[PDB]
Amino acid sequence: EVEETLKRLQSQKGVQGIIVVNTEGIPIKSTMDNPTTTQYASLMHSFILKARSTVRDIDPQNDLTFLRIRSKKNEIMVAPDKDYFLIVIQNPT
Amino acid sequence: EVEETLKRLQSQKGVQGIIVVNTEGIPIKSTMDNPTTTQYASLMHSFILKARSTVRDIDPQNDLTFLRIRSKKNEIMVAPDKDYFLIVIQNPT
Amino acid sequence: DGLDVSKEGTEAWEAAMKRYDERIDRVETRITARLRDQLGTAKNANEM
Amino acid sequence: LTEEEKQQILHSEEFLSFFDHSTRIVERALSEQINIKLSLNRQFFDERWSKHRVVSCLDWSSQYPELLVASYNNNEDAPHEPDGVALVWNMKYKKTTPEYVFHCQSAVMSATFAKFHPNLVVGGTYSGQIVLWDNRSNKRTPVQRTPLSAAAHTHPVYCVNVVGTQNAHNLISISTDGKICSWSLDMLSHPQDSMELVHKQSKAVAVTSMSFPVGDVNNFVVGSEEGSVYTACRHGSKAGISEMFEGHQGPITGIHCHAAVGAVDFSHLFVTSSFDWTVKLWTTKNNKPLYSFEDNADYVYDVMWSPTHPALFACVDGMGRLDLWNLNNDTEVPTASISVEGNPALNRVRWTHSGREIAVGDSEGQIVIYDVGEQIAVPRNDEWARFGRTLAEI
Repeated sequence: EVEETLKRLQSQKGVQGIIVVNTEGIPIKSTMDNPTTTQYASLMHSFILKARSTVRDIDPQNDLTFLRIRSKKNEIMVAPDKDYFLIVIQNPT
Repeated sequence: EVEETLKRLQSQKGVQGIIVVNTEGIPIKSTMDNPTTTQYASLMHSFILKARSTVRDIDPQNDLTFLRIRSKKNEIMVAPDKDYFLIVIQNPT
Repeated sequence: DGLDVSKEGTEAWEAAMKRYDERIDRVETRITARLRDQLGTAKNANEM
Repeated sequence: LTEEEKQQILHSEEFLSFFDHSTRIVERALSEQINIKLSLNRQFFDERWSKHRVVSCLDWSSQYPELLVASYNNNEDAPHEPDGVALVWNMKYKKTTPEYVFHCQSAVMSATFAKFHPNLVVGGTYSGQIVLWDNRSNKRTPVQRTPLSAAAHTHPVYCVNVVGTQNAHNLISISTDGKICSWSLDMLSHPQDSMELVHKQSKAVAVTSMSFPVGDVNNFVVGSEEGSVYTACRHGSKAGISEMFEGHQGPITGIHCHAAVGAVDFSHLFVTSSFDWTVKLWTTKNNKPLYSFEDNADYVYDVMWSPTHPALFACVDGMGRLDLWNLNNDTEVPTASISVEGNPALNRVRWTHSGREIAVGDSEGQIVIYDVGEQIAVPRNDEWARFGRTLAEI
C-alpha cells in the first residue's frame, strides 16, 4: 500500500512532511513543495552514500540500516536497506 | 573533571573511557588502537564536515551535536561542540 | 506419660509404643519394598 | 599539531561548554532499546601420527582457550616411524588434522602450554629431557632441549608446568626419580634450581603426578608411584616434602588441587586418583582421606576438578566410562556417566579453562571432546554454601 503508509508514518507525530522514496535520490514526490523535497532528498542521498562508504571503511561487510541527525533546528531521518531512503522533517524536540 | 568524564563515559556499554577528536582528525585522547582510531576519526571528521555543509545549505542557523550511525555490529555516537568531537562506540543492545 | 509413676501407666505407655512400633513396621515394610524393587542391579554401592 | 599543545589546551578552562555537551549527549544516549547432559561435541584423531600411540597428557591454552595439546607416546608399530609426537588441536574451526604437529626424538610423556610465551609448547619426554616447541619455527624438531646431565632430569619426566606471573615465571618439572627443577622459560641450558625430593631421611619419592594449588606457587601437592601423596614447599627453609599421607594401596595416577574461587576458600582440598578405582576427595589440613568413591572392577587414570564448579570433577576409567561426580547433588552415584564407544581404556582428562566443556584421552589416540549439560556444568551462588555444608557433614 502507499497512502496508508505515508498517512501512518506522518500522523504519528503530525510530521510536517514525508514522501516515499524507493529510488536512489531524485524523488518526484512532494509533500509541501517540489524543490525543498526533491533537492533536499537528493542531497540526503548523496550524503548517505558517503556515510555508507564511511561505515564500510572500518569493515566492508558493515552496512547502514538506520540514520538520524537531531540538531538544534531539525531532526532528519533515513533508514536505507537497498533503495528505501526515508525523509522526515520534524522539530528538534 | 576530565577523570570524572572518563569514569562517567566508561560506565556506558561497550565504551572504553572517553576519546576526543579535534578538528585535525587526531584524537586528543587515546583509548583505542591508534592507527585504526585515527583513520576512522579522519573519515568521521570529513563526513561530519560535509554534513555541516549540507545542513547549512538550507539551515544556516543549525548546529550539529547528535548523529546515530548504527549498524548490525555497533553504533558510533559522534558529537562535535566546536573543536572537540566525541566519538563513542556502543553496542546496539 | 511422664513423671507418672503408676506401673499401669507404664503399661498404657507400652500399648502406645506398640502402636508406635506398628507404624514403625509399616515403615519397615515400605523401606524394604523400596529396597527390593530397587534391587537386582549389582553389588556396587547404590545397587546393593 | 604534536602531542604537547593538546595537553595545555586540555588544561585550559574553556571546557565548561564541552563538559555540558558531553553531559547532555551521555544522559540522552543512556536509554537503549532493541531494533526488533553428556554430549560428544567433537573428535580429534590423527592417522599419520596417531596409529596406536596412546594419549598421555592434555592441556588447554589459557591465552587461547581454543587450543589443546596432545602427547602421543608409545611407538611399537614401526620403529622407523617417529617415536614421540605432540599434537596441538584447535577448537574455533573443525578440521580433520591438528593445526600443528611436533615430533620429538624420544617419546613425549607429558606436555603443556607455556604461559609467558603464547607461541610455545613445552613437554617432558621419557628420556628425561625437557623439550621445547616454538610454533614460529617451521622445524618439527625441538627448538631448545635440556641436557641429560645429573643436574637436569635423567629419568622419565611425567610432570611439567610453567607458573608465576607474566613477569615472574618458573617452568617447574618433576621427574619419576623425584628431582624437582625450575627453569627460566627462555633459558633451558641450565637448571636454575633443582632439589631431589626425599621423604623421611633416605627415602626418595617415586613421583608420578603434581598439582600447584590455585594462586600458591610455593607449596603444592605431589602424588607418588607408591600410593602416598605428599605436600611439598617449592621454596623456603622447609623446601621439600612436608607431609606423609596414608592414601591408597595403589599407585597414584592423578592429582589435582581445587579449581574454583569466589566464595569461602576450598584450596586446601585436592582430589587424587589411585590405581584401584579409588578417587579421594580430600584436603591438606586433615590427614585422613575424607571420602573414598569406589565401584567398578577397573581403576581410574586421571581426575580433574571443574574449573568453574566448586564441586564437580571428572573421572577416567579403564572400561572407557567417563563419569562426572557432582558432590553436592550426590555423593554415591556418578552424577553423569557415559562410556565412549569401543570400550577403550581412557587415560587422561583435561577440562577446558572455560569449564563449559571437557576433553578425554584414549588408548588408541582418538581424543574425544565432550560437552556437558548447562545445569550440570555451571554452579550457582548457593552452590558454594551447599558444598560447605556437605563437607561439614563428615
